[PDB]
Amino acid sequence: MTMYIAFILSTIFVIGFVGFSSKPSPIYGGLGLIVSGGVGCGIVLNFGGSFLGLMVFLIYLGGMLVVFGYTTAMATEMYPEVWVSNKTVFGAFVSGLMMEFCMVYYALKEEEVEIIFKFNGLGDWVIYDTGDSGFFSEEAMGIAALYSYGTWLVIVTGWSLLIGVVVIMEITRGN
Amino acid sequence: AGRIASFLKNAWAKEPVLVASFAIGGLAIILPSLSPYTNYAIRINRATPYNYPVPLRDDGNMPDVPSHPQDPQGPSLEWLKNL
Amino acid sequence: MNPIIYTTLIMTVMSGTMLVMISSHWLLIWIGFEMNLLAMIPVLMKNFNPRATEAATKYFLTQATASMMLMMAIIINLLYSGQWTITKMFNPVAMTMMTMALAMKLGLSPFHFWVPEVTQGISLQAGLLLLTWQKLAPLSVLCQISQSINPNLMLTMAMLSILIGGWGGLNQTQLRKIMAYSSIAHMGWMTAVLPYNTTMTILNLLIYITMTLAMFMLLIHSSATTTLSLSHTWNKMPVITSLMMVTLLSMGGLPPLSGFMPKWMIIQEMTKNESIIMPTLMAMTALLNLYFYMRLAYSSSLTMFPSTNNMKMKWQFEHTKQMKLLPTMIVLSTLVLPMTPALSSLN
Amino acid sequence: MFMINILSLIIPILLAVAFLTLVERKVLGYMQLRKGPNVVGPYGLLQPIADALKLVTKEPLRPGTSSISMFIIAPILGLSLALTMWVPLPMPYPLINMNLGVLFMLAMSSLAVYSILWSGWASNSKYALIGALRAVAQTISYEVTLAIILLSVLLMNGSYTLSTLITTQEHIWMIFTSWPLAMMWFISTLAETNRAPFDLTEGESELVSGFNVEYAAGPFAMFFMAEYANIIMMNAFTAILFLGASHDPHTPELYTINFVLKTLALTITFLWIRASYPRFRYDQLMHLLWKSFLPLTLALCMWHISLPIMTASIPPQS
Amino acid sequence: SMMKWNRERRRLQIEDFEARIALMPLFQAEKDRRVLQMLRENLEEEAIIMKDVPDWKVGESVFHTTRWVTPMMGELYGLRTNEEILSATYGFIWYT
Amino acid sequence: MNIMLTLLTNVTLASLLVLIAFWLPQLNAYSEKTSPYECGFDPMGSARLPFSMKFFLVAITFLLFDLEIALLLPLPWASQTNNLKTMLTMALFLLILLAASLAYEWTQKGLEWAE
Amino acid sequence: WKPPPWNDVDPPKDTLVSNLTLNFGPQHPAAHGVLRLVMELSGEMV
Amino acid sequence: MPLVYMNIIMAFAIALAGLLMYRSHLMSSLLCLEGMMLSLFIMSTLIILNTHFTLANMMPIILLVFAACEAALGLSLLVMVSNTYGTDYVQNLNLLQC
Amino acid sequence: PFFDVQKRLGLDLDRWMTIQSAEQPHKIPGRCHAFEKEWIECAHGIGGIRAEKECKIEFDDFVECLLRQKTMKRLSAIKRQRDKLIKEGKYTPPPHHLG
Amino acid sequence: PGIVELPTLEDLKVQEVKVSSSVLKAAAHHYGAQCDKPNKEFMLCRWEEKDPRRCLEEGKLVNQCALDFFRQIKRHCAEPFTEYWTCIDYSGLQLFRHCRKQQAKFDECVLDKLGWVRPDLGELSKVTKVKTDRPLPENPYHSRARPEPNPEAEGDLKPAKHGSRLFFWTM
Repeated sequence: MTMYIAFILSTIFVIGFVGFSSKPSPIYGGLGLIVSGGVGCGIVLNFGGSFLGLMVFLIYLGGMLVVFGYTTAMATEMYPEVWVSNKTVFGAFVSGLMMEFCMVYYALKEEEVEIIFKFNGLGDWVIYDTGDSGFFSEEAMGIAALYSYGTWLVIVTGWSLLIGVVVIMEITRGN
Repeated sequence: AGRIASFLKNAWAKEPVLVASFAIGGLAIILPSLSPYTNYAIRINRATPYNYPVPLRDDGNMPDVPSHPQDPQGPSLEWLKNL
Repeated sequence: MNPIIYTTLIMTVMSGTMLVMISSHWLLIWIGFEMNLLAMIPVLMKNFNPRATEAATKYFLTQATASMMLMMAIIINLLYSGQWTITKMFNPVAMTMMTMALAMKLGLSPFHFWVPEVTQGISLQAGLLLLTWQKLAPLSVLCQISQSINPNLMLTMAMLSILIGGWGGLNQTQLRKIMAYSSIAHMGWMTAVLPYNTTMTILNLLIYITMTLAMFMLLIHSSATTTLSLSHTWNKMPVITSLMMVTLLSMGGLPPLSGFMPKWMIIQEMTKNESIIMPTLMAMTALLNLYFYMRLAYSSSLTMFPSTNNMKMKWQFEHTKQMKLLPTMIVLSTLVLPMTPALSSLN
Repeated sequence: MFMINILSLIIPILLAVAFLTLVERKVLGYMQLRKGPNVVGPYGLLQPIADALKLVTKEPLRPGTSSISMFIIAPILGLSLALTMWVPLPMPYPLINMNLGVLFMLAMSSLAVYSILWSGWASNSKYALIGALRAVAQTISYEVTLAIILLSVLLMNGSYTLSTLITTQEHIWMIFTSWPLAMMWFISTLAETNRAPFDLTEGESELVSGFNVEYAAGPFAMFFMAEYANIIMMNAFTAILFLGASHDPHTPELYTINFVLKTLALTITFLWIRASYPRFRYDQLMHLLWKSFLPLTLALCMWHISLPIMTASIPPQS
Repeated sequence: SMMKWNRERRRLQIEDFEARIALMPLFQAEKDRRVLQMLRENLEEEAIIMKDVPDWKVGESVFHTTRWVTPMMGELYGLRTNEEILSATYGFIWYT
Repeated sequence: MNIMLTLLTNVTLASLLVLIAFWLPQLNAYSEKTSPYECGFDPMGSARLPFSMKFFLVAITFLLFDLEIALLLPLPWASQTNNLKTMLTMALFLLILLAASLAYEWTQKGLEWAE
Repeated sequence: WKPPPWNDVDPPKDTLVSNLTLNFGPQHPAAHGVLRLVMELSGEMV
Repeated sequence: MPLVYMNIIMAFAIALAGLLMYRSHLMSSLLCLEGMMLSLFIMSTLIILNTHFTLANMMPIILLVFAACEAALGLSLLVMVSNTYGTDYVQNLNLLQC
Repeated sequence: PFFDVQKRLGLDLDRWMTIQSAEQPHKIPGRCHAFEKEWIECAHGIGGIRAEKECKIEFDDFVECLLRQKTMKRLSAIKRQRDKLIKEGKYTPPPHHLG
Repeated sequence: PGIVELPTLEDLKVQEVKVSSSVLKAAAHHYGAQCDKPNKEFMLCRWEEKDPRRCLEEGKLVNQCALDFFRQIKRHCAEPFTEYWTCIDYSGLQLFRHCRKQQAKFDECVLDKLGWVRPDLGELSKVTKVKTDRPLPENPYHSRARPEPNPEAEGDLKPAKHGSRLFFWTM
């Protein structure tokens, strides 16, 4: 029901993660990461953040498009594989899906799982805070302070991007 | 002139898009410091109230702080109304 | 590579290391790590051989895995504490995860198979850079957070580094591989002394840095990469091999040479911390390092080897590369023992 | 009746897309001294229905080398996103009054390329793969300038909400303030919609049919649906951005009429340029942007970054 | 033209913001009364609900300090109906 | 409430149209009909072998270029701060560094396609 | 395990090129429908 | 220690496991790496949005910033392994073993 | 920091983002500003080794405010017991708790 | 461990002023002008005590003054205020921009019927000084006793006794 929403979207996130973590053909892995990123943007949206989710959306679609363009160019084969073609990728997909199935099973009944960290799974609506943002979204003023407060971050990120172009040039020079 | 003027003219001849982009960039870099309205902009951003002007306890002395919004003493933004 | 581009890439590597060693925010330390990783790959790819591509790859994916792991640790720490400051980890899982997250960067644990591979594949100069400069940053982070380490994990890491490095060095004739294993052993020594007194870690790191610099630039000036080629240097140029063997005796840590001073001081520290089995274990297993050090020294200077006739022309022509700071480096590499108490300057 | 609104934003849009084909085949034909479709009923007003009927009763063959799953999921993706990106448009009152409508539409426009991508790859053809890669290059090149130009233009808006554009252009069209960018923006709208003179993904002269070459009957008609809905939506977005229109709060029908007329004019200019140019050659449309559009749009981005500050004209965010 | 219009819009936004400022104290008073009333209702419900429990002394604070904490939205609407929690938590995020 | 109801409406309408397109027309399929189209004659045989893309450098730097727009996009909210001097300097810093990156690529072949 | 080359470069491997070869030929609108242009091309550069 | 955090952490765990296991290709491992990055972004965004750490919302943006840079460098490495190797598989990348 | 150049030059590069109680834009308070402020002001200059023993309940309150399940466990067991006993008719919710 | 003290339902039984948001927005400026004392006192109590469980009486008094203001505007200028707030309510964003004539009628009505003038631009956003008579909370955060600072390091420095004292190194 609409009670959880974030729970179901997190399960789709994990399923998309299993899809590309099973080492399928890189196009299919790209598709799996695409659905995972879309539902993750949905989670971030449902958790009171709009700019961050759409930024994940746009940036990851750009990156995954370039991954596709390289995949069918460089990292392809005469016989592309599917999630059911090979027994190894099928085994990885099966392991991931049944695993997350039993994790969420142990999660949503007991709701007190200890695994790694104590996970009291009552509901994500609970942890929300009663607050007032006035006439400014908190996330907007947050990422808008990069040009006013985080000048050092501006400098380091710009320098890293420029030198990243430089290295993308040098690595791909080929004598 | 001479070499510099010839180079400018040849760049206008060959690659006008680069000339236009560089001119626009240089203008947008160096004008904002010279233009006097920049400070005005800052003041406007300071004028816009997002949070409540939380009142302070009147323990006497301070004359400047108004005791009522209509009171004359205190900051005013008639300049923004006129401008 | 255009020389200006190489200079900029080196400056970016150094700036990433400096950002690691000067920032308090965790994100900034990771940014320094990222800049270091980003600028390191082209330096390896400078010579552009398939060996370089292989090594640069194996370098990349290991470092990327370690850095992503480091983010998992930072994010867990922030979730459980709400702080980005580099003080200590407030979640045991986060720190017992970052310990190996910062370990693959050093290459001491079973997360070490990448080190000999990258060392052998890439050129000798970039190998010097990788084995000397690329270890100050993760070691600096470990020094800052040493207050809240699980000593069992760190000591096990150090022991495995020492043991496998010393053993693997016994079975390679390529100089790059046995230097990688020696670097693993020295990583084990410093990481073992890390939890008790970080000043001794800094002292050992400095001694190792200068001494590996001296060793590697001697190798470059000899233009040797295999044991036979280095052995052949005696006919062309004997003083290089003469300094080679002394620097190798320092590699093994035989006193009164400089290399003893860390090995000595470390042993003095942990025995103050009621640790007795561990120092004895390391002292005995450093002999595996010493064995291939003496094997290299034997077939470099102590026994002159069959040379090649064309070296008659090689003697005819002198060197051109200056190899700056080399004569000073040898001096701090062999005789600084009488000035041992100067380690208090680090503290 | 929210369902009523949703259906009223789909069926009329599909009908408009259908009649877009007829108005194209008529306007184009009249450019070329022809008459265009004229036989079916009066003035060809039944051609869209006729070929709509054909394309959904003609046999939809599936190639033996295809990848079934993506071959089917691509048309659904294309049409679903083409229809979805109509919901945040501030037609008098937007159906979905989102705070980040511009970013949302950018995201879905970037997603729409994946329909082309998967359809081209799954079809297992030389021509289809060629067209898919040309689409890759075209949309990345033009997406960079799309994002930069959108930022530059919206710097005077104050936020990314589409409705405030109407408030922004209360007294003057935005094109009088950013006419250079507008030109570039228009070209980008020509290329992202994969239309002329950048319609190299299809490339009828050199790629037979591009990524639609193995797409027959219903799926082909559906990809055409996505393409033409994207054409009309892009022209609508351009009209909303630059050519603002008066909006009486009491009679939104006036703004509806003005907005619809502006979208119609922009679409007519699309067909106009489609019938008045040769076709670009792959790298050129890349070398057009990475060497002429990108520097100019960067310079204009700095100019519009500085402009509110130097004149004390920073727009409000609320 | 854009300069003049944007300056006028800035003045209008200042006017609207000062109106919101003038009105905020009533909203603050009403909001604090509503949250206190809701907490009281939850405490009274907890008194009856936690009776046969081994040891669930009601109205107990979690933080060792006595300064009030902005109550989490779960402990403000835990016993409320489904529509109440849906509208309270995913209300502004879902209103488009 | 509204956005996923919308998205669902579009996806089910599309899947339906696909269903009527694929089940109604009474297809008759044979092997040569679904044979790959290669301008008539039978294809040489490939359609999945590596297809060289010479803008690989251009394609990858698109990733960095589109990445920077993430830093760039907070500008409409960044202009409305009390430190306009620092904001202007940093925005011009980003734009100048992007210009420098593009110029470095342009001069060092870069944007020019491989042959 | 033969020792690495003296120049530390592996010899350049054999050719691995798989350039496309499509029938720019019949039924193609550009090829007039009665041409069969078999073009050995790498990507787009013929 | 709430629930959504469990799902994102578990997703990161499977992505870490997937990265640390190769089957044939180099692109798939890189995709698994960017999935790890995605999980990191979602987790950090959840944390800072929940805690109202307004000044820290730039942190996921910087995460993505360096994310794309690493992805680019890795796929350029794959370009070179393809140029010198024809393909991208890792099991044939063995020339450095001796 | 290892080599704290920031204090030497008196230049702020990352200290503004280190803690939640710093000067946020538009004076937006953090969710747990009060607890973080109390904990930080507690163990300042006292020593990072004395902080654990001395400023313990302050940090415990802060970490609770961050994660909140000495409070959310309370809620979970409250809801569990309510749904348990309501099933067989021991308790019925009051009208204001369902409308 | 402790008591979450909550005032009983009787204290927070205010008269609960009932006007819609549009009605409130219509009378925003005049209300802020002629009701500033209760709002300011209540908010200073809220910010100082940092405990809404304590300043409930100011929350009562602000509502009383707001109801008095609305009763006055009902008694003197009902018709112009009704038309003005309806015209404000029509707008989706409740902008004052479209509704200026009705604003003029309302302003002149309250000016010549209740002696009111709308605050000028920015007047309603100036920090005010209140003359509240409550004491200043000594420990608003209820902070416990701070740990004693570490023993301060002081004293003249002399050379290290017998040098380094590190093994055989005498000096």
